[PDB]
Amino acid sequence: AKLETVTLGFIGKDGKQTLVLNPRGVNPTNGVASLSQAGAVPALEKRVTVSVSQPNYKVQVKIQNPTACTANGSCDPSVTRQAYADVTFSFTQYSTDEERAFVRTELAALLASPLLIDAIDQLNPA
Amino acid sequence: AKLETVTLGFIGKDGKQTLVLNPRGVNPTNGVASLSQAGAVPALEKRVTVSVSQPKNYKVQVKIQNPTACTANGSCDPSVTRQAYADVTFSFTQYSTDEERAFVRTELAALLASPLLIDAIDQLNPAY
Amino acid sequence: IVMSQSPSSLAVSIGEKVTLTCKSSQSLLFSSNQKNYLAWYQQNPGQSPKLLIYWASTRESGVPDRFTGSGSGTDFTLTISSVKAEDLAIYYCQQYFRYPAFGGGT
Amino acid sequence: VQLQQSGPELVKSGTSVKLSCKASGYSFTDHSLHWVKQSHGESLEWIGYFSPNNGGTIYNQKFMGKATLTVDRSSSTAYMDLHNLTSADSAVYFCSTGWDYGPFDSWGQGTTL
Repeated sequence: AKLETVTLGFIGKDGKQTLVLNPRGVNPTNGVASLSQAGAVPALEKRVTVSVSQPNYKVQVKIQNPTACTANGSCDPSVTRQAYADVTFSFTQYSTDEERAFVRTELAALLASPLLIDAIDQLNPA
Repeated sequence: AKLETVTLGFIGKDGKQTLVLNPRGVNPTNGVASLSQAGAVPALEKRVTVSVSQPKNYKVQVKIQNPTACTANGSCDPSVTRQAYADVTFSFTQYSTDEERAFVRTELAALLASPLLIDAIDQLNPAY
Repeated sequence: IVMSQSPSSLAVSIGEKVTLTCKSSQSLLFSSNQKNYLAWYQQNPGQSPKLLIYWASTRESGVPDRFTGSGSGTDFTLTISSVKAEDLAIYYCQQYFRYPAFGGGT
Repeated sequence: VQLQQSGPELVKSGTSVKLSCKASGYSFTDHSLHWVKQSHGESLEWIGYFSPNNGGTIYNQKFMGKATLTVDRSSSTAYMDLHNLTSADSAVYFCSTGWDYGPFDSWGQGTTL
């Protein structure tokens, strides 16, 4: 599927912050695809890079989410720190459709369980 | 919070299956809490491992791992042949707020149901 | 788990926004993530019934978008985008976790 | 997927009756086979199911005495027995399949008693 403007709704604690992002090129050196939003800045925008591989298929999804800050005595803003996210899938050649779909959906749903949201939001073990 | 019997609903290609998984201990060596499904055979059961560390910056790791049973010829005990993995890591920093972390979590969760990752994973056709 | 349904039969005439209400005796948020555990079945008087809506808000392939359901903790609705020529007959509500149970009629 | 139910019977007295469900299009590896009884009119009740991952011997209450379940994996079909029958054999018994805890999707045609 060619890249299309991906829109997401009900994101965050409030479940109200919508996020719209569009493709911003395909790197030919390593075959990754990029997505970002237009924040009128070269840097301070959430970005998402997705890429599959070709042989032990490997699928990688990376998220960069930086913040902004008003630097002391600076006309321009500067990035202070950024949250990362990395996701890796490592199916094998004889993998079926149903098994891969199961892995994907399980990872997606488990990410909204009370256990894992408590693990991420308050940063505490189990 | 403490470990509990977690029942994930709305799972599968057709979106009708669901799986109940329960805790199976915590490894004291590195604090990797483990959850598993009651599959009646220890080597043929789905596994999830979640672990958050301590600092300069934090690290949250989630490893999903599930095998597929295969009936070997000439033997009655099934053996594990195909092994699907899944890795997730988050690397927030000390001074980060909590709303930002929730933003990251929910964004990655919703990205995995978008019509992009469906074709990215189910058919493995690269985004182009 | 016992299930209760709307009064036995409505007075559906034509093209109206009839909504069937099902109220549960206990919260149906068994799943860890916030997904209910109800299903809706239609049963023509002649043949075997069919599944319409499951997870209380999601359709299944082969049913027009006219049907829709709204979920809550213990009280649920089946709203239909008006009635058409053949959408009649008994409509069943089911919780289907652990111990299943049906109940009610039209 | 598709399952088939075989034959209506009209025997009298509560000695024993064999109702068989010819399952096809899947295997008992993961799916569960239910035995919902429609009774007559409304209020169709659930009887039991056979899940290899849940035990396969789960019965609804007030029915344990007059219901038995057995399934063979060679022919991929299921069949149950009724120990006694006076008026609870009012009407059709249904056979249905589905995932472990999922809903009931595909049902075969029914046979009445």
